Amino acid sequence: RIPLQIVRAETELSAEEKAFLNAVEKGDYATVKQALQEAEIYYNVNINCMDPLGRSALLIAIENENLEIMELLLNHSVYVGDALLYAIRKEVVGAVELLLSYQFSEFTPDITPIMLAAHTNNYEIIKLLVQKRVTIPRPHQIRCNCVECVSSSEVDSLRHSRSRLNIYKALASPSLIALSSEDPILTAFRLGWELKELSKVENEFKAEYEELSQQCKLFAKDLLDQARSSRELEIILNHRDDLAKLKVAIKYHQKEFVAQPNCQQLLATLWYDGFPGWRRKHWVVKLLTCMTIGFLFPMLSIAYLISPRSNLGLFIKKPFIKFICHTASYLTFLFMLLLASQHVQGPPPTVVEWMILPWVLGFIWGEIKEMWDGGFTEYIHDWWNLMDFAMNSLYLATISLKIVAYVKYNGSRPREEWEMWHPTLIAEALFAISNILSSLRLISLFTANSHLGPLQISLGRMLLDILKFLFIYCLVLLAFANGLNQLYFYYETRAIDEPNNCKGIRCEKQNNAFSTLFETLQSLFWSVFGLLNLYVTNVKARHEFTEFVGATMFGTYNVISLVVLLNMLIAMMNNSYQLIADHADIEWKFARTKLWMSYFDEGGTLPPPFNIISLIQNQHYQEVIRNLVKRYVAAMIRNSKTTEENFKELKQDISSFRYEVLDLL
Amino acid sequence: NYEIIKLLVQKRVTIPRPHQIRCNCVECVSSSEVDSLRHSRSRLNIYKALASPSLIALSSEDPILTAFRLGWELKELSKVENEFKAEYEELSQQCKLFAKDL
Amino acid sequence: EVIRNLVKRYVAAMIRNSKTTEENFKELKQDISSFRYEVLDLL
Amino acid sequence: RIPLQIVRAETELSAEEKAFLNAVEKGDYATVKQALQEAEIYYNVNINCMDPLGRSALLIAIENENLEIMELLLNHSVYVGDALLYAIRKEVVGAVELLLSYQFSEFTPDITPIMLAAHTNNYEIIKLLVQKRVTIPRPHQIRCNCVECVSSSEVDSLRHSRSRLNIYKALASPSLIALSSEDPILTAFRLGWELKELSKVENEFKAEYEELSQQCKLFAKDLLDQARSSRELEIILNHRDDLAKLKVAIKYHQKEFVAQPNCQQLLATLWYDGFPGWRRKHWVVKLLTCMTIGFLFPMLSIAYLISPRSNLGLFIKKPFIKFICHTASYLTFLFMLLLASQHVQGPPPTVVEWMILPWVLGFIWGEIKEMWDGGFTEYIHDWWNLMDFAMNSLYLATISLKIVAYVKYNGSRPREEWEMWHPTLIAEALFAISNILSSLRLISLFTANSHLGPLQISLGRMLLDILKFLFIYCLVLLAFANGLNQLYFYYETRAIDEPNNCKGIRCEKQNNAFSTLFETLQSLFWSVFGLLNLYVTNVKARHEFTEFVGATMFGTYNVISLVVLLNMLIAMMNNSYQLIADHADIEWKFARTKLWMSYFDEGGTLPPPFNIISLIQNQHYQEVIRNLVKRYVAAMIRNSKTTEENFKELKQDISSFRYEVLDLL
Amino acid sequence: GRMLLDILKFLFIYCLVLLAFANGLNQLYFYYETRAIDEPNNCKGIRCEKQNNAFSTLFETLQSLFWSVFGLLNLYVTNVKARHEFTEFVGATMFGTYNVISLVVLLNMLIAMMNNSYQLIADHADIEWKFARTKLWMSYFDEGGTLPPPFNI
Ligand SMILES: CCCCCCCCCCCCCCCCCCCC(=O)O[C@H](COC(=O)CCCCCCCCCCCCCC)COP(=O)(O)OCCN
Ligand SMILES: CCCCCCCCCCCCCCCCCCCC(=O)O[C@H](COC(=O)CCCCCCCCCCCCCC)COP(=O)(O)OCCN
Ligand SMILES: CCCC/C=C/CCCCCCCC(=O)OC[C@H](CO)OC(=O)CCCCCCC/C=C\CCCCC
Ligand SMILES: CCCC/C=C/CCCCCCCC(=O)OC[C@H](CO)OC(=O)CCCCCCC/C=C\CCCCC
Ligand SMILES: CCCC/C=C/CCCCCCCC(=O)OC[C@H](CO)OC(=O)CCCCCCC/C=C\CCCCC
Ligand SMILES: CC(C)CCC[C@@H](C)[C@H]1CC[C@H]2[C@@H]3CC=C4C[C@@H](OC(=O)CCC(=O)O)CC[C@]4(C)[C@H]3CC[C@]12C
Ligand SMILES: CC(C)CCC[C@@H](C)[C@H]1CC[C@H]2[C@@H]3CC=C4C[C@@H](OC(=O)CCC(=O)O)CC[C@]4(C)[C@H]3CC[C@]12C
Ligand SMILES: Nc1nc2ccc(OC(F)(F)F)cc2s1
Ligand SMILES: Nc1nc2ccc(OC(F)(F)F)cc2s1
Ligand SMILES: [Ca+2]
Ligand SMILES: [Ca+2]
Ligand SMILES: [Zn+2]
Ligand SMILES: [Zn+2]
Ligand SMILES: [Zn+2]
Repeated sequence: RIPLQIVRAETELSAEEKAFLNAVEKGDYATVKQALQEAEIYYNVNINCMDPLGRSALLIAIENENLEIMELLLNHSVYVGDALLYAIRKEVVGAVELLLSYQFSEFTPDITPIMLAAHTNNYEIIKLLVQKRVTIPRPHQIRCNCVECVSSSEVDSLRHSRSRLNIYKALASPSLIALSSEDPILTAFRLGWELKELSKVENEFKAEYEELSQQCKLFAKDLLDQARSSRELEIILNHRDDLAKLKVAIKYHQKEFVAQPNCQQLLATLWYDGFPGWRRKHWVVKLLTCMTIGFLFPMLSIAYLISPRSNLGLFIKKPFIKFICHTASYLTFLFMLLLASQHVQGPPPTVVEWMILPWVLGFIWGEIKEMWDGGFTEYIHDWWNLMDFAMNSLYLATISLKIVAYVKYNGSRPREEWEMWHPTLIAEALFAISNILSSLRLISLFTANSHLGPLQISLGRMLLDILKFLFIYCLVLLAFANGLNQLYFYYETRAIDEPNNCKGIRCEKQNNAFSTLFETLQSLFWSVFGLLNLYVTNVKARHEFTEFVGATMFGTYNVISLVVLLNMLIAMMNNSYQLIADHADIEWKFARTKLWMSYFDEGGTLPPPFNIISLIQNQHYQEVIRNLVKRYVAAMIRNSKTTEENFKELKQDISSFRYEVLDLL
Repeated sequence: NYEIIKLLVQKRVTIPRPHQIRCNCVECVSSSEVDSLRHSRSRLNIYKALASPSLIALSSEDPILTAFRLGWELKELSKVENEFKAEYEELSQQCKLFAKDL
Repeated sequence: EVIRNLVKRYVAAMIRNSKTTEENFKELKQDISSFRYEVLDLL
Repeated sequence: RIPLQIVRAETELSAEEKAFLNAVEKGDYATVKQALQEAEIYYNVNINCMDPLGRSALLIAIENENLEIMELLLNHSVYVGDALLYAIRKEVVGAVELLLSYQFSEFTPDITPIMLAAHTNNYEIIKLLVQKRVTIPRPHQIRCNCVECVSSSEVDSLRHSRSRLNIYKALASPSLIALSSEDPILTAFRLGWELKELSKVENEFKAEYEELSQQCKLFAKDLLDQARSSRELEIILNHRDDLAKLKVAIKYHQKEFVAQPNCQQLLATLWYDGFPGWRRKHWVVKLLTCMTIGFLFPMLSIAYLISPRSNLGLFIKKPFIKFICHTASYLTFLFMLLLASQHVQGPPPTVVEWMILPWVLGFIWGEIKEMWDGGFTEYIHDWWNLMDFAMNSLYLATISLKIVAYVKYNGSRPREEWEMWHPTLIAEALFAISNILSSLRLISLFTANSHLGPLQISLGRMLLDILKFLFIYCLVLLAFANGLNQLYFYYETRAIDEPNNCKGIRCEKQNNAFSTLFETLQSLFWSVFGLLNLYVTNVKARHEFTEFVGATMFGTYNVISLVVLLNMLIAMMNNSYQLIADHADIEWKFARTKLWMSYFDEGGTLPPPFNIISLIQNQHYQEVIRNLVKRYVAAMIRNSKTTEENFKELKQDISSFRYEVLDLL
Repeated sequence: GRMLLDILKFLFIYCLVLLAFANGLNQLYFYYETRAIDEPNNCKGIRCEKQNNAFSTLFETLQSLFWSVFGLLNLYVTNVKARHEFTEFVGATMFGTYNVISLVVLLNMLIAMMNNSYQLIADHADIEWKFARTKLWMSYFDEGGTLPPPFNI
């Protein structure tokens, strides 16, 4: 048998205290009033006694929404400490107004009435508290190093972290931002950004800061959703602290705000400046119009160069037209690259190369102009710039090596006897790599398309899982390469001994697969695709044990890399894709908005190679914001209106009515 | 709500007729240029009203054919209207389900 | 006539399905309080 | 503008009829009574008038659970047609008892009060109706061909199908089976089986019959769940209309009933007859005990043969011991098969073959004994028997060909010059195929294991999707084989012309890949695994267009079969596996129960090759069933107890109370 | 790590299939075993430039069936010097059935299992990781083992 008792004993209530608490719970006003009046004379009942759950009479009255018994207890001067917090958490308006006019706790000591009200996100109570003079402490910098912060962190890390989280929960309240905020949209943007930064910094409590940031983002999107006319939307998006506020939203990665339907509709009307009815057109009509504009891109560029003020001069400044012209220019560049492959050491550039050169110069000039104008952080935040930098550097190296070979060689020697590191060979290799990168650069244009955009977003996301798997794969590969090279480096053979004077795995009969570490890495790589034959694990000597051990290392590597690792990669990608699919549209619309806005600026109008040849505004914004806040508050109250405590309140009301009727009769 | 809809249709009430999906009259382009948000909202509200299963149950000679053609038109609008695509899709699906339930 | 029968049946079925929120509890509290005030005034 | 009017007009209510219906809705008893009394004298209000929703006064009273107004309307003789159906569907006890003591409809004409009550599955109302003399029509056979069935089907298929579904919904009611059923468990078993058969037959309404069958299965499982002692469970499982009822449940594929925890616990206690504490033992102890019993299987078999009544004679009749002995016997058979491969035309059988022969004879004798004892349908329902039949036939063919080669050949001729269809070669090929099948037969033992059982169930399920994909793959394969053979059959070359006198794709240099249809099918098969080289699409003639077209056919086949079809197969399997995973345990426990019960019988005790050398019972069952039904009814009522109409009823009660108080005051 | 359990579970069924087909192929082909001298380069087995004797012995048969999983076993190893076209066809059919099972059926079933298991684990991945990292951190809280090798000796 297990004896069961009370390990942590407490002070039990008396019979009368239990009867009085039961009367308070049942809502019988008459008996509670009689007990309160008798306690003043006889002092037999402690009006501040708790219950087995820790609640006092005032807490019971608050929990039952019994304003009459609550006020009766307040008129008899019961202990009221922290009762305001329970009233605020219960989200009962009568209790807060009753207590505002005047031990164990469920609330941490740093919780204040206004902070708790902001946590509940209850507009009525928050407004009641902000009607007075209340303040919320300002959190320090995310990476602050002042004496107070480090002292509080060292004295009590848990308390300090809890207090910071409570403050940020209060500040991120949509109702508290609706009131007491000059610019709710900008406040939500910057607060969400700061919460995301805190989530990055705070390894723990990461989920809570992430959800607070998401809540701020949704509040900004919902404020934008309350706009009822295009005039209001234009006023909001163009406000300066054009499309200034839209650019600010893009800076803070407010994807839901940017992808809002009305914002996208306005952006689309700006995108198709020339064509008023592009929305309602057939596929063939759109394709023919695009082909015509693309084929006429050089004419539009020349017209802009000569006279910008004409039917053709300013026709290229339209964003969709500019995008078409730039795309057509790049397509012609790629076509010339393809044509460029249809004994002189350092030959002069051909006609195709002479035509290619201005495009390369234009690419370099455009990149450096973007660096000079936009800045450094903006330039780096665009990943494509990395590929653009690689392409430009490879092209510059190609030109340099071509010049070197032109001014250092004159004779015409057959390529068979050229040096391995001859400048022409290196130049051609670099040019071929640049061609690959240039053709691959077309991926970034998938953003412009409805069917290819979200797919590109998804594949981008899956590249992160692929990179994560790359580390473990490379560790395994290096391990087995070390083992195989250690086993086989004794049997290295000269190229002369080979049947065709060819050494390595790129010969018709593969050999010396594991003789050197570099060759071993290549062999293990090519075995992933099955291009390494099994006889490479064989040696001329009759060392059958060595051959078997090498074959077993090779087989274990195959099993791991193919059966285990590749399938695990499929499972990871399969799962990651499923996660991303829900957000694919929002993510795509954000990326497409960035692409569209990149064509709104005056700079960079000409594609290569042609590029080398306040008070009233605030007032309007304030009135629009006031309307938006009213609409949002009404809508969210309606949504919340449209628990066991409700049934408890219903029972309390019925019992109070019953006791009143019974007493009256 | 069938009761309230019936109460209002007991009187002489009308709902404006939406223009063609690819209409190019002066009124449509004028309203689109003056206020695109208001025009799009009004069109969506009208189609939400018309696609109501209760409003099709009353005030419709052939509820099945009305639901068929209204769902088709809503699907076409969903194709044309790049934004608000989800709302037109769900209105079309609602009309299809109403026909199936009839 | 077949369509009339179908519409009657569909309306009845959908009303039944809908019949089979916080505002409901607010309405219940409102009814109870109105009854309480009427009784208190009468007595 | 769209004019909106009432296309299907109706008869509007008068002002007084609307006021009276509003009074009924609000529950004001006094005004409704006054209106009813005034209608008798002045005839100004139609007491049977509908509302805009079609409800009359009685229907409104029923829907609000207002028994007083309901009884008042009944005392004034209002129209009552189909009101009982609305009362039953509302599941209100007072309304049913009120109406039992005494146009458009929401219920089809075939619905009767008892049928609707069974549909609601409400025990109180069903009991109230069964207290009288009520009957439900008996549905005909699933494949009945009488005159009435075909006449009703041809006259009105919709009405007939609806009536049949309504009848089966009534009969499959757990409450209606709890009452009015001699044996609820057997009734649920056979009714679920019949509903599953109807679901197969009825292509439409398949989902409804499937869910009715599942509901019956769950009712049987829940009745078994109410057992409170091992005596009750034994009485239930052993009842005969041992473990008779468990065998009946297995026959009707009642997987949830068989897999119930207490049933599995009892079966486990029967399974480990010899070892009382096998449940609590270490892995090493269990493994050592299994190895010992398995190594001693011949001793146990001989002991059973000599004296069945001894410590060793009857030790093999225990189910787990018998399973271990049979498994060890099969393992030794496979070990001898492996050993059997460590110039005489038709040689005499070796020592290993002489040892193998009695095992084969034992397998054949055991199969024919199972066929003779169990029956034909039971023999066929076991899929493994198909593989057993194939193994036995291949072994018999092997023995026959060995005999033929022994009695038709005496000389010792080298195998190089033997005929292609020499009896010894065919015998060896058949024996090798039999060895493959025999070793593969061990899959069926995965059921016995906790970790391998559910996995085998899942792979079995995935074999159905693989078979489904097999049809489309074979269609594609046949199509492309026809095309490639048509293109290439002109360039067929003789084997002499080949470099090594080898023709076909199994040569070191593959050739004639598509010369014949049979060879083309094999080539397309082996290209799935990449074993067909690309040069087989080349011909000696300089027909570069023909070669290119053949290479394009081959490439399109590769793209389809590998990129498209194989990935689609992965998606199907991936999805099917996810479906099965939830039911994997129940399915596995059913299969393991079948395996365990197969070792409960006296017949087949000896493994190969040693096999070739009532009123009181019903009363007890009835009392146990009565207790189970009481417990199940109480439990399901509790579960149901633990909608907008509830709030409507609350408002109705409050308003009725308010009107009564106001009238009294 | 979690997916390694599903891989181990699949290992048993794969090994059963592999052993079955190795027994069958070795039984069929062990009559045509040839000496290493008869080979073109005095090399016997599947690790030669021209593969041979793929199924002559059980050990070699197991290795051949293993390497066919990665496609490194050529199809001509199912050919014999004698003109026993029926034997060659039966051996090629055993080899093809093994390929179909192990690659089309078993490998895809393994992908489905891993795919499902990964989805199960993903929810608990963080808690599980933090437990493991806590164990790693606590292993460095003790005085013993402060010096890493070779300074610990
Ligand atoms: C010694 C001999 C060597 C011989 C080598 C010969 C072959 C060379 C060919 C190498 C191939 C490189 C492949 C790069 C292709 C990148 C394609 C990614 C496209 C994609 O779906 O994701 C987008 C990637 O954009 C991006 O982030 C930018 C994409 C490119 C970034 C990386 C640049 C690749 C090239 C780097 C140098 C290579 C030199 C070659 C030697 C989305 O992402 P998002 O930008 O919208 O992100 C959002 C906010 N973060
Ligand atoms: C001309 C030359 C030819 C040369 C050929 C050489 C190679 C021959 C080798 C062929 C390989 C056959 C593979 C069969 C393996 C079946 C394994 C299935 C195991 C599995 O997971 O599913 C179980 C299958 O049981 C079952 O349903 C029974 C499994 C076996 C049924 C099919 C029998 C296979 C053999 C048929 C004849 C083959 C002759 C070979 C020429 C579960 O299912 P469950 O029973 O619990 O179901 C429950 C109620 N339905
Ligand atoms: C990330 C860490 C993962 C750890 C996983 C480890 C698994 C290692 C297994 C290495 C398994 C490596 C097996 C292997 O080298 O043969 C080749 C060697 C040399 O020719 O031959 C032998 O080792 C002799 C035995 C041949 C039978 C191989 C048994 C096959 C077992 C599993 C195959 C699985 C295939 C799946 C379809
Ligand atoms: C079930 C029905 C499914 C229908 C699907 C049809 C797709 C058919 C495509 C056939 C695609 C067949 C392409 C093909 O024979 O080359 C080989 C031929 C002959 O040597 O060469 C050529 O045809 C010349 C063009 C070579 C470029 C091939 C372009 C590749 C296009 C797609 C490859 C996809 C690979 C995926 C990673
Ligand atoms: C775990 C148990 C699973 C049981 C599954 C069994 C399936 C066994 C099928 C064996 C299928 C084995 C087919 C096969 O040996 O050819 C090779 C043989 C010998 O060269 O050639 C022939 O058998 C002659 C017929 C060639 C046509 C093959 C038909 C292809 C059928 C299915 C291919 C599926 C590929 C999927 C993309
Ligand atoms: C696919 C193979 C044959 C290579 C062909 C190279 C190019 C000819 C293709 C590859 C990607 C294509 C681009 C993919 C993305 C788009 C977006 C597309 O924009 C739209 O979808 C219209 C709506 C809009 O953007 O306003 C304009 C065509 C374009 C540039 C495509 C132009 C033709 C491109 C460059
Ligand atoms: C796996 C490779 C190396 C082939 C080896 C062949 C056999 C030696 C293996 C293959 C499958 C194994 C069987 C798989 C299933 C079981 C169930 C197992 O039963 C239990 O799990 C104990 C609990 C119980 O069944 O009561 C008894 C061992 C046995 C027969 C195993 C015995 C050993 C077997 C036959
Ligand atoms: N260095 C480079 N900057 C750019 C910007 C746009 C572009 O067109 C494309 F179609 F590739 F996206 C090509 C390039 S290359
Ligand atoms: N023809 C055959 N009937 C049976 C029944 C059980 C058995 O043991 C195994 F371990 F394979 F399941 C083998 C066989 S073979
Ligand atoms: Ca750039
Ligand atoms: Ca059997
Ligand atoms: Zn600080
Ligand atoms: Zn118009
Ligand atoms: Zn009949």
